Amino acid sequence: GMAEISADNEFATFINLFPTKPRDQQKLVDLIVKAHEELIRHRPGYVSGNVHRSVDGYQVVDYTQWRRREDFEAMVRDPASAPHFMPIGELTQGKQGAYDVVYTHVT
Amino acid sequence: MAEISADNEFATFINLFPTKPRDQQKLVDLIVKAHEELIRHRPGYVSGNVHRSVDGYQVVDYTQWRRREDFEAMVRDPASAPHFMPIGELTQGKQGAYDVVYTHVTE
Ligand SMILES: [Mg+2]
Repeated sequence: GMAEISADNEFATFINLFPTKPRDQQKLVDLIVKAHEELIRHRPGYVSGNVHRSVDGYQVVDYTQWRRREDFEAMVRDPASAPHFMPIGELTQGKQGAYDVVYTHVT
Repeated sequence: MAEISADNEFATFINLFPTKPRDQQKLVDLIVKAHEELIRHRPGYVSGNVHRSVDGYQVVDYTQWRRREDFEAMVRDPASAPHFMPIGELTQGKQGAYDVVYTHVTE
């Protein structure tokens, strides 16, 4: 019932790092959660979205899973995405990237 | 498997290790070795999840703990230095604790 991290790399994984400032951080979080609620979760190939707020106030991290990297990229290229992503770029210079999960262990 | 929960049952660290393509696999190898030989045996350890950016410029460790204090205790322990010193030779890690504020997954 929850997003799961596993090194089979069945999914593509993006870790988007949005550096911020403490006074902007919650506004940035709210915008990202709105995008997920209203746009991102409905994209073809979407698997999961997981928004993390740094306790020190300087960073937001969006951990998102997709069937293929192309599904995330298609979303970013879609002009329909601009109403949701434009205010985010007003607050932060997001650093987006795909990752391989090369090691996962749980107790 | 490691699960992302908006209940924040566990503490979450997202440790960011900037690097460069020629160093990245050596860094990954040293981080995974530390996980298998040291981190996973620490009190309070819940999970370790090492991610290698496809572009060669970053390694991200998503690790879960009983309490933030358990991770901090490991970092402060001089017994960790043989595993962690070679990593610091490759990268200036930016580590920090996070709150999971939003999670969603397809069914
Ligand atoms: Mg191995």
